[PDB]
Amino acid sequence: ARKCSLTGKWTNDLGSNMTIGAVNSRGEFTGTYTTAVTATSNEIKESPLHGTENTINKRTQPTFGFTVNWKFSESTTVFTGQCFIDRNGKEVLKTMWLLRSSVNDIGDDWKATRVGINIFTRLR
Amino acid sequence: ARKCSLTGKWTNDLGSNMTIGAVNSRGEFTGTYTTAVTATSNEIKESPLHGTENTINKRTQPTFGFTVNWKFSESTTVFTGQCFIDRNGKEVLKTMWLLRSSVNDIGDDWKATRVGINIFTRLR
Amino acid sequence: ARKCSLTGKWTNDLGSNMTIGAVNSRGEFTGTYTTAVTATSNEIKESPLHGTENTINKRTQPTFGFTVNWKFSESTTVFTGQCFIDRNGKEVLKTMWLLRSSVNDIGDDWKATRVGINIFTRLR
Amino acid sequence: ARKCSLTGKWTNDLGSNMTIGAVNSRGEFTGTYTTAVTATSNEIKESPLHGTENTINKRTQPTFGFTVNWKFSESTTVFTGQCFIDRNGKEVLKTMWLLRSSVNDIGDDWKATRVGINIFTRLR
Ligand SMILES: Nc1nc2c([nH]c(=O)n2[C@H]2C[C@H](O)[C@@H](CO)O2)c(=O)[nH]1
Ligand SMILES: Nc1nc2c([nH]c(=O)n2[C@H]2C[C@H](O)[C@@H](CO)O2)c(=O)[nH]1
Ligand SMILES: *[C@@H]1O[C@H](CO)[C@@H](O)[C@H](O)[C@H]1NC(C)=O
Ligand SMILES: *[C@@H]1O[C@H](CO)[C@@H](O)[C@H](O)[C@H]1NC(C)=O
Ligand SMILES: *[C@@H]1O[C@H](CO)[C@@H](O)[C@H](O)[C@H]1NC(C)=O
Ligand SMILES: *[C@@H]1O[C@H](CO)[C@@H](O)[C@H](O)[C@H]1NC(C)=O
Repeated sequence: ARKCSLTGKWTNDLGSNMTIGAVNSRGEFTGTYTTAVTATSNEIKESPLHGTENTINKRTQPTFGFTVNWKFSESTTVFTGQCFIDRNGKEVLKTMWLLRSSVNDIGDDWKATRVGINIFTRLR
Repeated sequence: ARKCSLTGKWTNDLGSNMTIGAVNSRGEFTGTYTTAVTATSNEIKESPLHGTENTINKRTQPTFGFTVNWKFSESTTVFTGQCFIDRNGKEVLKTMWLLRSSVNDIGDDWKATRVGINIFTRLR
Repeated sequence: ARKCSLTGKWTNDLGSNMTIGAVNSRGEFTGTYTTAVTATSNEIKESPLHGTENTINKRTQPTFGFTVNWKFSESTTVFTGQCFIDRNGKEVLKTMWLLRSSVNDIGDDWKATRVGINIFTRLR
Repeated sequence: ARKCSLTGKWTNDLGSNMTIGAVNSRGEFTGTYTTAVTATSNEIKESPLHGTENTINKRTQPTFGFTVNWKFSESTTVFTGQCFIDRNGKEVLKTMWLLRSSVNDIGDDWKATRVGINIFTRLR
C-alpha cells in the first residue's frame, strides 16, 4: 500500500529545492526547480520541470525521469531515478542526471555532457 | 534562415525510430519512440515521450531533454542533447541517455543506471 | 603543509573498502579493492587496481583515475575523481565510476555500461 | 581462436590516436594517447595511459579499462569498453569515458565530471 509519490516539496544534497505537483493517470507531472547559485541564501532561480513516472504494474517505488529547462542558461538537464520508501525512513528519490551544455560547433559535442547524482528528501 | 528543429520523424544508430510533434511556445513537446527486439525484424513496441527544448536566446541549435516512459517495462529513459546543423548541412540530434531500471531494495540502487548515446538523423 | 593523499586505507558509502599503496613520481599506484555479496556480512572478494594521479602543477587536491580488474567476473570498472580536503578538514575522495559488463554480440554494446558514484573516507 | 587484442595503434571518431604496447599475463598495459587540440593537423600532445584488461575466462573480446593522465592539464580521463571482432570487419574497441576536471572547491565537485564515448579502429 505504501506508495512513494513524487508529489510534494523536495530538497537535495546540494541544497537545491524542487516542487512537483499532481501526477495524472498517464504519469505526467510538472514542477519547479530552485537552485543555489552562490553562497546559498541570496540569489535564487526557478526553472520549470516536466516528466513522467512509469505506471507499468502500478508499483510502489516506480522509476521516473524529468527535464529541467534552465531559465537562466541555454542548458538542459535530465534526471532519472526511483522513489524509494526505505524503512521509516522518509521517502527518498535517488537520481542520476545528465547536464547538456550548448556548444556552438558540433566539433565540441564530445565535451558538452556532464553527469552526476542527486538524492532528494521531503522538505521540512 | 533555417534552424535545427526537433519536429519530425527521426531514426538512430541502433535502428530505433522516433517521431516528435510541434514544439509549443514554452518549448514543450510530445511524441513516440519505437524500437524492436530479437534480430530487429518484427515485433515493434511504441512508447510515448515528453520533453522540452531550451528557448533561452532562441538559438538555432537548441539543447533539449526528454523522457521515455517505456510501455513494455518498468524502466524510464531520459535523453538530452542538441540539435545541430552538421558540417554536411543535414540535421542531426546528438544525444546521451540514462536508462534507469526498477530495483526492489534501495541497496541495489547503485546498479540501476545505464548510460550511452544516440545520434538521430531525419527519415526520408 | 598537508595535501590530500591517495596512499592508505579507504572505505565507501556502499561498505566496500580499498587500499592504495605508494604513489611513485610518475603518479602511478597499485592497490586492492574489497567488496561483498548477500547481506554484506561474510564472503569478501579482493581485486587488484592500478591507476595514476595527475601530477600537473603538484596540486594539493589531485585528480586521479584507476581501473579495477574484477577477480570474480568478466567485468571492469574505472573510477575517476579528486582527493579533497573537505570543509570539516577530513580527506575524502569523490569519485564517479563506469562499470563495463562483457557482452557477446556487438549489438548488445549499447547496454553494457553502468555509471554511478562513490565517496571514500579514511579507515580508522 | 580469434583474440581481439589491445596491442597496437588505434584511432578514433574524433581523430585522436592511441598506441598500446604488450599486455602482460596479469592483463596490464601502457600506452600513449595523442589528441587533437585545434584544427587537427598542427598542435599535437602525447599523454601516458595505463590500464588492465580482464583475463577471467581468457575471452576473445575481453573488457578493459585505462586511465589517461593528461600531460597538458590537471584533468584525468578513464575509459572502459570492449574489444570486439565484428565479422570481417576490423577489430573495434567500443568505449565509454569519464573526464574528471580539477575543481578548487569541493562545492564545485558536482560539475566536474563529463561523460561520452569513443569508438577506436586499427590505425592505417
Ligand atoms: N544539471 C544540474 N544542473 C545544476 C545542478 N545544480 C545547479 O545549480 N545546476 C545549474 C548550474 C548551471 O549554472 C546550470 C546550467 O548551466 O544548471 C544540478 O544538480 N544538476
Ligand atoms: N576525456 C577525454 N578528453 C579528451 C578527449 N579528446 C580530447 O582532446 N580530450 C582532452 C580535451 C581537454 O582539453 C583535456 C583535459 O582537459 O582532455 C576525449 O575523447 N576524452
Ligand atoms: C530551500 O528551502 C529552504 C526554505 O524552506 C531554504 O533553506 C533554501 O532557501 C531553499 N533552497 C534554495 C536553493 O532556494
Ligand atoms: C524505422 O523505420 C523504417 C522506415 O523508414 C523501417 O524500415 C524500420 O524497420 C523502422 N524501425 C523500427 C524499429 O521501427
Ligand atoms: C571494511 O573494513 C571494515 C574494517 O574497518 C570491516 O568492518 C568491513 O566489514 C569491511 N568491508 C568489507 C566488504 O570488506
Ligand atoms: C593520427 O595519425 C595520423 C598519422 O598517421 C594523422 O592523421 C594524425 O596526425 C594523428 N592524429 C593526431 C591527433 O595526432
